[PDB]
Amino acid sequence: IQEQTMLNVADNSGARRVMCIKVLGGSHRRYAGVGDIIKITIKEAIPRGKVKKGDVLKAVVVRTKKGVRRPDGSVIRFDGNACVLLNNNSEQPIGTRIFGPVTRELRSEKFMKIISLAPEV
Amino acid sequence: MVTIRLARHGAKKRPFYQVVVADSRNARNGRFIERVGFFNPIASEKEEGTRLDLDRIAHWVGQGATISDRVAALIKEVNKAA
Amino acid sequence: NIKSAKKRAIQSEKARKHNASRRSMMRTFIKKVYAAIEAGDKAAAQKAFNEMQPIVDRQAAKGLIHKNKAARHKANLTAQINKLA
Amino acid sequence: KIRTLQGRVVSDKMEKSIVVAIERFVKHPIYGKFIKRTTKLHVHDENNECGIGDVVEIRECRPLSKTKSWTLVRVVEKAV
RNA sequence: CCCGCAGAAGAAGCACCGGCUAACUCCGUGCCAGCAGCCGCGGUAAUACGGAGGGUGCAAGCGUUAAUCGGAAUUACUGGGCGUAAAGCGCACGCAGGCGGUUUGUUAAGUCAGAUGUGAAAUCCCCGGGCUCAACCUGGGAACUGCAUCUGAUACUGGCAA
RNA sequence: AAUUGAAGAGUUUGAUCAUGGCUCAGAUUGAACGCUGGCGGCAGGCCUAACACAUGCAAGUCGAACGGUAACAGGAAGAAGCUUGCUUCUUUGCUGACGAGUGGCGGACGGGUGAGUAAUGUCUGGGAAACUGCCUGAUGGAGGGGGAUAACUACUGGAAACGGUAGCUAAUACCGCAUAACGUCGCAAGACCAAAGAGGGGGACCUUCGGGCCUCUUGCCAUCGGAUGUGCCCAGAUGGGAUUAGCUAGUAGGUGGGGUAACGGCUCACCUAGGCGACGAUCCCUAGCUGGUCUGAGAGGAUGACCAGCCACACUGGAACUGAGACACGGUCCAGACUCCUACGGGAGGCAGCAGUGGGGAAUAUUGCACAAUGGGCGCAAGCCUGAUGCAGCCAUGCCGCGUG
Repeated sequence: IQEQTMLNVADNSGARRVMCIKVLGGSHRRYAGVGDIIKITIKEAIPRGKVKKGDVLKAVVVRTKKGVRRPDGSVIRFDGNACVLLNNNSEQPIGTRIFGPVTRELRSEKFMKIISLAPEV
Repeated sequence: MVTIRLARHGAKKRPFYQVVVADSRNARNGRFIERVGFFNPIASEKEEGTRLDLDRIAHWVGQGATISDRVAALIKEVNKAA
Repeated sequence: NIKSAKKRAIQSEKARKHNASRRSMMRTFIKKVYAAIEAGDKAAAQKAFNEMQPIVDRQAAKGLIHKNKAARHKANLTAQINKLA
Repeated sequence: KIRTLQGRVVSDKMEKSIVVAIERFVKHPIYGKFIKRTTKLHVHDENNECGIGDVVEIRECRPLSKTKSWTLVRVVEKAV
């Protein structure tokens, strides 16, 4: 979300906690927490994951405690912030399976694979 | 059930069957309780083409052992009216 | 369907429902005898024992109690209703 | 009539039970020297009769506890 | 499996040759190329390298490698050593443990003898039988050197007593 | 008849004799590689990745339990070529048989693998506290009712395992009543617990005209036996490391209560503070174990390929259900560290079965035929199934025989 935000990971290849190092898109863009792309580092990883500690790559925010507002005024709030890990250059998901609920605003461009692998949309 | 049956123990194309008492669940050449006798299908001049311990077959039949079709045929061949 | 493993799954489910019903009823009657023992009065304990005993014998006959459980339940609760005095 | 093992008692600190060491004189399989070996058995005691250092005769029975399978000394009714 | 047909007709390689280890000369190379399990060979007459000829083993296989055992008595129970080759604690007192002078009685735990149960079958060994033979299959025995139980002996050991 | 059995040599040194290591000559293999290669017989053939698996098969059976007819056959009131069966109806279960269904038995055997497991395991020897389908012996019962459901019918859930909603029906499905003992509980008196039919043929009688009736076969139930399989206990044996010395509170016993088919800390409450260990407890590494196999003159050393017994596992970690037997290879329910699959919402799968594919490797085979035999499952039987098994294919992989005169 913001810079210096600890985030959980939905995908299996992404391993445990990640922390946002830069909020991509825009000059002084402060808060981007719905389907935006954020640069992360890996602050703690399990050895089963392909990525390791201290690796910088991109992500997309999938679940947020702030919550997205629907057009009718509905607010869908998830407990705990989550992201899905992406490559720096290709911006495609490293993780083979997506865990947890996803929101229907993650439908544009490369995130159809995320919502297809995800259980609940 | 306890069965008195044949167990193939010979070489290739020359079988030698051991007439044996065993549990029905066990393998053909596997665990057995006692060995009654034998039967070689390959014909020869000897009178030991088939040998059976008819006392043991009678003891196990009284105990409840069932007799296979080949063993009943060999018992019909090895009797008083041979 | 034609495979016997599927028909065994159907039969195992139906038999589990039936056996759970009967096992529940006999454990209700046995816990009635134990509750009357904990109350400390002998007449309702003997009436509960006389009501439990044909049920536990019958289900030993049908084949889920295997008759030594019935013997142990009767023996233990006969000892307890006699020690109530 | 019954298999009996005879040995001295090591502890009576157990309640209604004792531990008995049976000493067996076995040949070594390779070196041939008759070496003495000890088997320690937990033995059930009735009325805590066996006190430490006493040679008692023990008899195999049903499992009375975990690690306990042996029983009392001798014939009952105090034969003299 | 038997009979018939044609034609020697369709059917021989691998390793080694200095010693251990059966089998040796010549040509080329000249501490080079290279061999080697060990000793070791090669620096211009190489039975040791590489070819040929000859010979020796084994043969539908032969060498090389890996692994085990033997030789290795080179872990020694059978069956080794410790002055100097490896090895006597620097020395002593000592618990556990190991081992104990002599006589008699008793027990039979070790020991011995006999018997019984078991130690599956197969394998291994012996006497036979069947595949034309062998491999292979198979009858019976022997063995399974073991354990338990019963009876008997009391010389040695152990227990008890004197 | 059945231990008829033991070889050394090269190398330290100028040379010797010792000591001592190294090396060789022998046999062996689940062997590989190089060179070469004719046949047959018998045996053997993933030793690594218990890595991942495309595809086909490896577990079905009984119409002699039952309702029934989805197919295949035999019977036709209806009129026909104006030929009378050379073909057909609202048709029917009426019969043989039989898709699907209920039910029974088997799916716990057989086949695979050696991951775990250094001792809930194996081998040897003893014991009591137990169960045991199918097979067998003895004795006695087998009387009479009820309610439901699948299949089916109609509706219907985006087309998940495919489920729901009403109504109808049968049984050897299910549940009561009687019966009640050589069974269970109890010191006794006493109390209590069982079931089910089907098939084949028939003098007389009565009758739906199917039967009552008489046999025969099989099936049911109870109890006590046998046999077999299994559960449990004890003793001994069962790698290495003491550069692993102290481990253990359900731990050690007792008494009560529960639990199991059964003894038991198996489990709980309370009491006692015990228990194991220098004859190696505990910890770490490694490993299935045996009969056996290789070597050896033996004693030993090594090893557990094939074959046979026992154990353990079935993508990983749990768990129970059914059942005589499982905590279940080709059964269920969860979590996933994996692949396929939308109606993207809604799920399927598990070759360490037989072939075979990828990978790993120095290396290890056919996506073959047959149930003819021997075994197993079901059935009364015919028979059906059987990647057990019998065979064949490939490979000089081993042993053996013959040939190339």
